[PDB]
Amino acid sequence: GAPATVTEQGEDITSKKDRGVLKIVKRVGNETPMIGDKVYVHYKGKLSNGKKFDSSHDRNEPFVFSLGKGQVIKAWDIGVATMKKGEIAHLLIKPEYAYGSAGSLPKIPSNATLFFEIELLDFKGE
Ligand SMILES: COc1cc2cc(OC)c1OCC[C@@H](O)[C@@H](O)CCOC(=O)[C@@H]1CCCCN1C(=O)[C@H]2C1CCCCC1
Repeated sequence: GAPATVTEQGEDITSKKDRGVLKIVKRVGNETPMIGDKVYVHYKGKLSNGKKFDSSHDRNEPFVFSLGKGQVIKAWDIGVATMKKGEIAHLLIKPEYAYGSAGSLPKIPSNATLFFEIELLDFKGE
């Protein structure tokens, strides 16, 4: 499974090196975005328990947020900042970099591990 591939070989991109955010490049792109930059991605995500999914392709469009401004979970602010234009990466994320012990009830259970596929389409400035 894609999660498994991440857990065994994936790159630890956390500062603390605690394996809370792991990354596999699936496609190499072609500069990575700065804090405050406007980011454009396609993503799919899911809970480790296999009980919930979500995809940008549902909106049939890109997901957009401002990098590093805590508008998304910490894993994204860290993860997307490591990506180049064109890149597709998988991220496997422990709760400490997502919704923690409190979770986001009932959407995200307590202590949930998450997985995302992210394609970095572009990124503009403030
Ligand atoms: C916890 O709430 C959601 C989580 C997710 C998707 C949602 O809606 C499509 C959610 O409810 C709407 C709130 C959104 O504005 C945003 O605040 C969520 C922040 O989400 C994130 O930071 C991350 C990264 C960006 C994509 C969304 N993602 C999520 O955690 C999804 C989860 C992913 C696991 C499957 C369930 C939804």
